[PDB]
Amino acid sequence: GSVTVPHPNIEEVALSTTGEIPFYGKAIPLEVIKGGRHLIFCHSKKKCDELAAKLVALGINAVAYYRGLDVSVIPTNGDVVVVATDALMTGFTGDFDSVIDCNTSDGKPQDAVSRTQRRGRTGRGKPGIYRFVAPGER
Repeated sequence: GSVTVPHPNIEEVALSTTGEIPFYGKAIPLEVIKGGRHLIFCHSKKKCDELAAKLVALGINAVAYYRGLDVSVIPTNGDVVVVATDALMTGFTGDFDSVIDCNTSDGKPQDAVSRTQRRGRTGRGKPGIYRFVAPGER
């Protein structure tokens, strides 16, 4: 079927029930988004609002970017984690320590290029890391 391009520069990880920020059946350990800058990919705008504001309460500076959103994400305040869907349109991304994604759009499993395009975020200068909720389909 579709063959996504490889990319060993990024380490792949499997989200698990470990952390304080509850996610799609997984618990994101702040160690993946706290301690620096991270980009979280979400499939729902309502969650981007709580997920980002919630991080501010956890101790992380988080922002949500989606259709109809205001420029708020700022990579110049210590440690900021950007949680957005396909609205950031990269441009200045790439410099992230890791990318936490749900690997499923609209509740359905993403498509081959989705991770190909989404994975391209961590690994600009060093080995990026990618943590996803679901591994794939079967």
